[PDB]
Order: sequence, then C-alpha cells, then structure tokens
Amino acid sequence: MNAPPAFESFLLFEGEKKITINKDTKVPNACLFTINKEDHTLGNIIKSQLLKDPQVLFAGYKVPHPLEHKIIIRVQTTPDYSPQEAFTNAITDLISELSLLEERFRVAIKDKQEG
Amino acid sequence: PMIYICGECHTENEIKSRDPIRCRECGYRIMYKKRTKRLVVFDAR
Amino acid sequence: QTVGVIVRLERETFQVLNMYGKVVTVRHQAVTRKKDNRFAVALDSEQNNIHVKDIVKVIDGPHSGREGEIRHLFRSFAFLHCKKLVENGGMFVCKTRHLVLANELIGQTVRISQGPYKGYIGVVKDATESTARVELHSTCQTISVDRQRLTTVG
Amino acid sequence: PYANQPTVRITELTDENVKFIIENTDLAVANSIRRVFIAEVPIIAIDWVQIDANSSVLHDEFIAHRLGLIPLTSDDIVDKLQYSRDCTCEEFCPECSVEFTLDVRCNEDQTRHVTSRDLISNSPRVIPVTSRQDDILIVKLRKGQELRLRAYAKKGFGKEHAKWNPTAGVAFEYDPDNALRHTVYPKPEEWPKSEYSELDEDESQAPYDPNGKPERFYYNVESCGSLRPETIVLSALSGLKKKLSDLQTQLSHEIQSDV
Amino acid sequence: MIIPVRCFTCGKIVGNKWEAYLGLLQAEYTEGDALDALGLKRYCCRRMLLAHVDLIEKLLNYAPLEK
RNA sequence: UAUAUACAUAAAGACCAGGC
Ligand SMILES: [Zn+2]
Ligand SMILES: [Zn+2]
Repeated sequence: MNAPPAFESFLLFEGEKKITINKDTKVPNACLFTINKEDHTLGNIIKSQLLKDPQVLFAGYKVPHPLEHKIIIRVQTTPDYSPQEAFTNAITDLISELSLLEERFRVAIKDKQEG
Repeated sequence: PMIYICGECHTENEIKSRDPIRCRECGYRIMYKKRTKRLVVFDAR
Repeated sequence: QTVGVIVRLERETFQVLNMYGKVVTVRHQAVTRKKDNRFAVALDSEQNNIHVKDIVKVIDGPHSGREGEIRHLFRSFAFLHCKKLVENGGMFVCKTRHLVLANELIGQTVRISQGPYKGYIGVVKDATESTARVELHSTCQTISVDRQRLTTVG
Repeated sequence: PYANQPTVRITELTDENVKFIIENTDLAVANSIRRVFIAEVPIIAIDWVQIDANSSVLHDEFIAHRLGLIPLTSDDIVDKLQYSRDCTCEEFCPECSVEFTLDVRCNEDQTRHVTSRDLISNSPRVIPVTSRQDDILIVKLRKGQELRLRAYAKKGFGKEHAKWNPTAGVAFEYDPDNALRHTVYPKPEEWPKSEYSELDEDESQAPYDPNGKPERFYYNVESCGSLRPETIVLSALSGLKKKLSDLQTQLSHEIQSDV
Repeated sequence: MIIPVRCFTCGKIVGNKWEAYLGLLQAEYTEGDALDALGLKRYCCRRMLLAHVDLIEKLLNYAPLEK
C-alpha cells in the first residue's frame, strides 16, 4: 500500500530541477553537484572520467539513500580551473568516447557477418 | 433480473429476490453469481 | 420545511414557537430533535455579521423595539431570548434583516488520460474542486490526480 | 586529461548470443555499458491488459502477469514508438502502443493449451517472439472454459519492471587470470580457470602486476529473443550517450542561469 | 501452478521448454541429457525445469462453473 | 435566487491457535 510507483525512479515531476549546483564552503574551488533521478550507472561514469583530469584533486559520488534516487558529486579542482568546467569536460569526453565505441562496434559487426 | 449458475448441472437460471433457491432440472441448492459486466483493466506488472 | 423552538413542556405535548412566530401544540414524538448550528453566521440590517450569543436590537417587524440574545439561526430566521419577555418563556422570532447588532463525479469509473499514471482504470472515492482520488483497479492503492487528467468511461 | 579510445573484437555472433571484447577502457565505463544492457535498452512488452471473459482455472491478474513477461519482437519499431506518457493523444494510438487479441475457447474433449501463438496483433511487425521451437504457454483449458482478452503493448525499459529487460543474463569478466589482485585466493590451486585464461595448466595465477589497471573487458550478451543480440548493444551505447547529452544540456542551462 | 515464463534469476525463457521437456523424458533421456538438448547451460535455468511441479494437470480434473 | 442532505454503527465474554 506504500509501495512507490515503479516510474518514480527515472521520471521528474513538476518543479524538480535535474541538476543542483551548490558551492562548498569548507574548501576553495570545491563544488557539490546534486543530480535527481539518477543512480550508479551515471554517477560512476563521471567520477571515473573526472579522475583522469590532472587538474582535478578530488571527485566522488554517493547515493545518500537507496530508496530516494539522487546522486551527490563533490568535485575539488586546482585554482583557476572551475569545478563546473571540470564536470562539463567530463561529460563531453564520455560522449566522444561512446560515439567512438558505437562506430567501432558497427565496423566489427559488418566484418563479423560474412568476413 | 438476476442470473445465477447452478453448482451441479451448470445451467444459468433467472431467479429473483424472495424466492427459495432451487435450480430447475436438478434441485440443487447452491447457486453462483456469474461474473460482472463492467470493465476490468490490469497491468501486466 | 418548518423548524421551531420548544417553549413549554406538557405531559404528552410541547408548545413550539415555529419559525413564523406562531405557537403550535405537538405530541412529543411528532417533532424531531434538530442539530443546532452554534457556528451559524448571518447578516443583520446593516450588513454586520451576527452570530449565536450576540445581543441585537429589533428595528422593524412585529417585535420592533425589543432587544434579545440570538439563541438559534435558520435560513432567514432568528430565534431570540429576552428574559423580560414573559410570553413563550422569553423566546421570540425575528427576520435577520429586522435586527441590528447592539458530488456528481464520485462513483464514476474514470481512465487517467495524462501524466505518469496514463491508462489506469479506476473509480473515484472522493471528488474535490481540484484533485479527485481515483481508486486503482490494477494495483492496491489510491492516488490523487488533477481532474483535468481524468476521463469518465461509460 | 581526455577520453581514451577503445576497440572492439566480436568473437562469437549468433542469433542468441554476442561475445565482444572491449579494450583500453575504464572499469567504470565498461561496467556502465553492461549495466545499460539490462535497464535502459527499450523494448516492447504488454502492459495494459483487459480481460473480457476468463473461465480458466487461473485468476485474472495471474494471466495478465504471464502475458506481460512474454517477449515481443522489438527489432525495429521501438525506435518509432513514443513512450505512452510523452504521447499526446488520449488513451492509446497506433503511435504509442500495439493492440493484441486472444479469443480462445475449448470445444473439444481434449485439453487445449493456449500458446503465445494465439496472441493476434494488429500490426505485422511486432508479434510474440517464438512466432518469428515450441510456443510459450499462457494457460491450459478444460472443455467449456473460455479465455478472451485484449492487450495493448507499450514501450518501456528495464528500470520500470523486469519484463522490459531486452536481455537474458549478461556475462561480464575482466582480468581472468588474476594479475591485478582484485580478488585474493586463499589457495590459488583449487580454482578452475576462466575460458579466457592465458595460462598453462601448470601455474595457478599470473604474477602480480603493480602498474596495471583493468582492461580487456570480456562480455557475453545473450538476448531474450526480442532484440537480435547485435542490436542490444547498439541501443545501449546510443542510449547512454543520450543520457549524457541530456546532462550537458541541463547543466549548461544552469551554469548560464546561475551566472 | 504452471511453468513460469522467464526464469527468475537470469530472465531466459523457460516458458516454452516444458512440453518439450516431457517429451525427452518419455524418450528415456536422463534429466542431464534432457536439459542439455533443450539448451539450458546455467544452473539458474536448470532448476526451473528440474524443480518444477505441475499442478495445472491436477486442477484441470475438477469441472468448471459453466458447462 | 436562496437553502439543504455531518457521520454513526458494528456488543461483550469465553476458549483455541500463532507471533516477538
Ligand atoms: Zn441446476
Ligand atoms: Zn536462468
């Protein structure tokens, strides 16, 4: 009777922003992103792309609680590199990876069939 | 008025309020309520 | 259609002051006890809000010049009490304008036509000015949906 | 500070199965791929079921349960259909859903099996999968019993309800002979070797590699029959890149709005 | 009651393999050879057909409400 | 036009079975 709807995990209702950016006062150049209606699929890709960036000192995510679906990503970069720039370059670098993987998987298919 | 199903010979008979319950062509006293007409719609979940 | 106030007790009957200002005799069982609305509000002759317990003056009609305490209110009628009035145990009735202060949807089967629940069939438990409560036939649960989403089926 | 460039080698390709080997990738990118093979590859599967007359020994929502789990041929038009929630029209149209019909009555004395072959679709494209190998069994009927119902199939994906998983078990393995030491065997000699092992029968484990990090991520992706296994993968990549292109958008609108 | 579609763990379809599996047993296969002909490699699926209990044959002995 | 349909009833006790 209290079971939440199945669709409630990936669907946003009125008023919920997808992303919420809040600066972090503990630290200089630290920012904390809040992603609604996402899980470890999306959060883990980005964290692991941020740690390749040598100008990123810290990156990590957590699901605060499993029953509510949101991600919280802290990022701390070096001075004169903004933590919002770090998080955008991460997303464009995956897109430039996954667009290279979808093209290389199509070539191996045609090679595989009758070849 | 109300169509009921005999629990023995399985013949729908029409029997109405303030009548003893006996199905014609058996004599069996247990009647069932058939099934509702209105729309039932389920999730396949 | 008619309400009144009991103003005398007899062994088999009451004397009742009706809402028109006449006193009638009725057997104890010929009248039913009515739930009093202690929170009733009405307008007086100067458009003031008046309430039960208020002291009002009568400025028109038969009791013009009298003063009384509002005991009961019903539609266009006020039953008042004044202890100086020996008639009818102090009770009398005045028009409020002669005074001055001194659902159809529920039960239907609807199909949710928009939003995340789109397609589910249900029956309305409660209807509101805004959001009806649909009782889902598919699962065990009741949900609140804007009434713009619902669509009645047959 | 930039994305690595992976490569793919397809080893086995059949109608039930795909084995590919992805190299030069993160552990986190290679995972999130197989983690999309389950959830987010869209598929067509029955959702709204309407039961007109059910005389079977199985109660209504027990049959409405088995119908959902039946796989439907999603090969193409999944791209064309719109989610029913985004679809503007009232109730169901040809654009957001497919209509199925099952009218079955047992006249004969013999016990009749209602099989998924009795689902009859308004469109030739999507049918039950076995119709494209015995047929899935919905219910059995004694003489006199009748089951007729109408069911609209929708588009959805595996996060909602498990009946939209395009795939059977998706295998994943990396570093089969253990160099990285992500798992530490108390006795290394008692463990069988992976199909992918490069080691002779003599030695148990590869020697420790301090600098290494996991690469060569071995998959096996076995379809349920809805989507041919080659296009379970193309739909996962194209469906992860669409969630990352939904972020860069709605992040850019916030950085521009906040500043 | 009746054999599940969709093996619980992995999600492969064992729904259609039951009536084909009774055929192999009456051909004097052993459940190990039967389940390999049906092509069920993992033991998550091999426990659906092997541990199944078919009551839909018992329940069809009783007569329906309607003739 | 105004005004109105406002909530109460299913007793209690006995034994029996189970839960932590
Ligand atoms: Zn009879
Ligand atoms: Zn299985």
